[PDB]
Order: sequence, then structure tokens, then C-alpha cells
Amino acid sequence: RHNTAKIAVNIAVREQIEAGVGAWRLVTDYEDQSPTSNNQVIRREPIHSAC
Amino acid sequence: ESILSRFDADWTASDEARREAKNDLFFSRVSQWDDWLSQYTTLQYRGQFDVVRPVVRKLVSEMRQNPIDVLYRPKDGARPDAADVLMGMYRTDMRHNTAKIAVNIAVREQIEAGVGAWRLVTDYEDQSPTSNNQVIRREPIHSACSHVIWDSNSKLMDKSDARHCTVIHSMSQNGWEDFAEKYDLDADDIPSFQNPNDWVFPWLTQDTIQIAEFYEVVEKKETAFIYQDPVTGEPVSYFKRDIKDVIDDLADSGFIKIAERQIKRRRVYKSIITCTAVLKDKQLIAGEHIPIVPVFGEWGFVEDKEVYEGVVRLTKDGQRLRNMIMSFNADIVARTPKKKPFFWPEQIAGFEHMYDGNDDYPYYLLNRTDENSGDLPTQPLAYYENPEVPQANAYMLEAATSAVKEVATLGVDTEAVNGGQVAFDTVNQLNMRADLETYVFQDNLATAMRRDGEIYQSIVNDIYDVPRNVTITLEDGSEKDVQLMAEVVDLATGEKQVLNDIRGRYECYTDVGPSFQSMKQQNRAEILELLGKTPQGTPEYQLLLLQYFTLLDGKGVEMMRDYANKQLIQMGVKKPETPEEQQWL
Repeated sequence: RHNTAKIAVNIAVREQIEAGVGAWRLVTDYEDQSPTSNNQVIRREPIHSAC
Repeated sequence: ESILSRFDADWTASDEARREAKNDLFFSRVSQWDDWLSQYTTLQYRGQFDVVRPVVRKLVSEMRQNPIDVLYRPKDGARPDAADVLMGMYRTDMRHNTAKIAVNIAVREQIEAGVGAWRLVTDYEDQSPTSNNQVIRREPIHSACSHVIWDSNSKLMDKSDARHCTVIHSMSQNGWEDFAEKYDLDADDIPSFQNPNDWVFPWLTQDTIQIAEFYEVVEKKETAFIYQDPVTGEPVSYFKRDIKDVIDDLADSGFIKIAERQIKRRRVYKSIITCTAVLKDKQLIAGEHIPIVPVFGEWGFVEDKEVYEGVVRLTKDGQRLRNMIMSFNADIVARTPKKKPFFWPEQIAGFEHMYDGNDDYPYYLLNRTDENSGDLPTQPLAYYENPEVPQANAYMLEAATSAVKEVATLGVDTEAVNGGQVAFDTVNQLNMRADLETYVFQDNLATAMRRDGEIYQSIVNDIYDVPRNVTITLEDGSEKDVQLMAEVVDLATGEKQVLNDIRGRYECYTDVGPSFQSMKQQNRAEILELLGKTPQGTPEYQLLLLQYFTLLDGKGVEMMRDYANKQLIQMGVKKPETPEEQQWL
């Protein structure tokens, strides 16, 4: 459903050279985006400018 | 009103305008027009200098592999012959399209002219045939660089929800086009909009025309179905539930349920949040959301004010004083007061005809006499002597000429291994799904494939049950012809206009990858290198001949799919989709 992470992997690996590492964003807990049997995976993503 | 929320923060745009936003035009100011910055004590004439195309120009010619023609990912939800409701819908490529260039405008839009906003088909079709089979068009917008500011989502967008910043489309004195279906009388709504064109007021061209009223703002929704507290009267009956771990069967603890969630919304109306007002109502539309989405490149930002994604101008070092040559020569070819050969011209310039080029050149009265002096070597050497005779530009001309040792060295390779995919391409493929993503994840009301709903014809099941005498059919040739005449049926009937998010009606998901267009393209990988694919032997007799057709589904040869009927039946493989007909024998 999501084959590749477009910019998320790109700036994350470059930022750690540029600045100190940050956090990694995710949907908190459950039952908001597309709840159902099967159907549940949330793709990787860094946090917002907390680095 | 009492709360300034959406407006007050929107007064901040012009607060940084005097610093970042008025000079944020750099993209088009370095790419075109005038970069004038620090100048003082100057004269006018200057200002066509184009060295910036070499860096910007190859990126639009960079990659021809962006179009990525790809076909038909299947899945396990519905088998490929269960897709029968569409057929040739998007098999058409796209409609007859002005937008085949539009995506090519979008791929350079990471900055270019400040990122534009994307536009799709405000309302339904004017042309109304049957057998819908609907393809479509797209356009972005121009300008709108720093004039629009986006704090919304900006990170992971599948746009499963319709939250948008501002959607209404036009700018012009005919821009009142946008509402042509709507109210549309005198255009009297009188807003005040966004005029940051730096003005000392020498000259002209300010127009106030803009149509902006917010559309859909901050949707917030909670469901967590089928759990509640039925008794005691319930002040603000609805409440919030998240964690589900340890619950088990409570059914006998009390009331039965058999309940569904009717959408419960009274949204306190700030009414489209127009600083002035909106004069019309009833924006509630159909099933799911509005198909329009944004178009987006790579994202990065730091703090309050920034400058983003340097590509165009890396040479800003030498761009400044390499034009001091204008002051070297063009200044001194002007200012010169009479380069002079002073030998014995103490009186110098005589009567007119001397400098008119009269007759022949020899001159008159070069004379010398001196009163009490004494004579020693007076030596008039000075012709104004020497220009700056630049030396270091046998050196420094190359540094302003070449910073590309640091720049153009990016992606050194020719072809074959070590491909040329760069960060520009890798993020843009998620735009192409707009040809499809817009039509699918939305639920929408009736396409009315056959006789609208016609939910069940099952009534016909009433006529056949025959207890008294029944016999099996005696040997059957002749009239039966095509089968399916009603005898006994269990149809697995249910399909509804809005089937909400449920699987089995879904179409296709993201196929993105390299340029492979799938009918067996990567099993034989051609490119420029490998050769031997499927050599001769027993396996190829059943492999390359029947299975490999570069002609796709083409009907120019009907013996493509005709192998199976009278020849291979003893082996038992067929490979049509088996729509219609059979054998005689």
C-alpha cells in the first residue's frame, strides 16, 4: 500500500549529519486511521522539527 | 467576533513581509529579471545577465523516465474476472488531455515559481451520456508563491479526508468566472486582499482582484461504535472511548443493542470563516469527500523564517563583481578626458579645421622658446598610462565561472548500471497516482451500472418447485444454445450505491516503480546489456510461443486466443477470460 517513503528517509539520514538526531513521529495508540480487521499498518515517519 | 483564532494568525503573513516575504521572490528574480541588491553610487544601464540557465535548464531535461507507464496491479480482494464493471474506463490513457504537460510543470515545481495549487473539476459532468466510463484532466496554478501560506498536514498525504486550505479558482477581471454557476451578479462582495507589491508609487499596475474564501476547516470526528450508558438521562449523552483490551461478553448484563451510528453533527457555524461573509449555503455534498488533493514535492523547513531548497543560484559569490568589468571599461570608455600626446602642445587645440580631418595631416606651429629658466630633461611621458590590465581574471574568472567542480559533479555516470534517479524523481511518482487515487478511495453515489440498483430479481425463484414428477434431461443437443436460462439460482446478491470502505469493490493500489510496463517486461530484461533470455528446449515450446505477446490484447490477430479450442484440449490449459463461446465436435 506504501511501497517507498519519499522524503522521510531522505532528510532523516541527512539531518543527523546536519543537526543532532530528533524523534520519530507516529499515530498515537489506535482506532483513528482505517481501523478494521487486517488493514492495519502505519508506515515509518520522523517527528516534526524537535531535533 | 470574540475569538480572533484563524484571522489573527493570518495577520502575521505581512508582519514578516518586510523581511522574508517581499524578497522571497528570489526564485524568479535570479532565474529572471533583476537581482539588484547592495548598489550605491551608480548609473542606470545594466540588467540582462543570463548565466543561470546552465544550472536550471538540464533539470527539466534531466529525466525522461518520470512518466513510468505501468499496468494493473491485482490483489486478493476480487479476482481479475470480478472487475467486470469497468472494462475500458482508464484503459484509454487519459481522455483527450491538456494536462499531459501539467505534471511536467509539477516536476520542476519544488520551487520554480513558488509552489502552485492543484485544480480538479469542481462539479459533475455537463455532457451526460450513458455507460459512464469517465476520464479526466488536471491543471495547477501559476504565481501564488508567497501569497498563499500552508500550515495544515504537509507530511503524509493520502488525502483520505477533505481538509483543505483555500479552494476556489480564478484570478482576473474575468476571474469572476469561478462562480459563474453561482450567485454572480455585480461582484460586490468587496474584500481587501493581499497587495504586497513594493510601492514608492512612481509608475503603475496594482489590481485588487482576488477571490478567496475558506472552504473546509479542521474536521474532527469520533466514533468508537456500539458502546454507551443507556440510563439516567445522560447530560451530553455522548462521550469518549479509546482503549480496548480486557473487555469480554457483557450481552446478558443488560439491554440488547442492534444499533447503528447515525452521523451526529451540529457544527457550530463560523460559516466558512470569511473575514467578511458568504452569501450562500448548502455545501453538503454526497458520499465521502471532494476529489481535489494537493500536489507536493520534498518538504523541509527549520524555524519562523527560512529560504528553501537551493538549486538555481549557487554562484552568487562571483555574480556580483565579475560585472565590475562594466566599471573597468564601459566606465572608462566614457569618462576619458582626451588621451593626449603632450610633446610641444602647450597651446594644443587650434582652429576648427585641425580636428575636422581637412586635406592632409601635417600640422602648423609646434614652437619652443623659453625666458629665463635653465634647461634640463623635462620628460612628458604621460598618455594617461595603463588600464587595470586584469591579471587575477586569468585565475579568478574560473572560480565565478566554475563552482561546478562542487556542483555539476553530482551523479557522474553514463548509462546501464548506476542509474540516474535523483531525489527529484523519487518523490514525484506519488503525484501520478492522482490519475487514479482520486477516483478510488472516495466512495461516491450511483454510477448505475445496470438498471440502477435492481437490488434483487430473486422474485423469479417462486415459480420452480415441482414435486409430483421430475425427470433428468434426455440427451441434449439443439435448442439450448446459450445457457443461463433460469432454473435454480443463489446469486450472492448484495451490492449498494455507497459500499463504505469495505473490500471486494476496490480497484487498484499503487504500482509505482521503474519504467517497466507489465506484460512480462522484467522476465526478459532488455535495456542495453543482457542478451540470452529463454533458449531452446522442451520448456520454451510451452513458454515463449504462447505466453509472450508484445501485441498486448490487440484484436488484429484473433488466433492469439484461439489456440485453446480445437488443439490443446487434451493437455487442458486455455488462458482466455472465457466470456462466451464453445466447440461443436
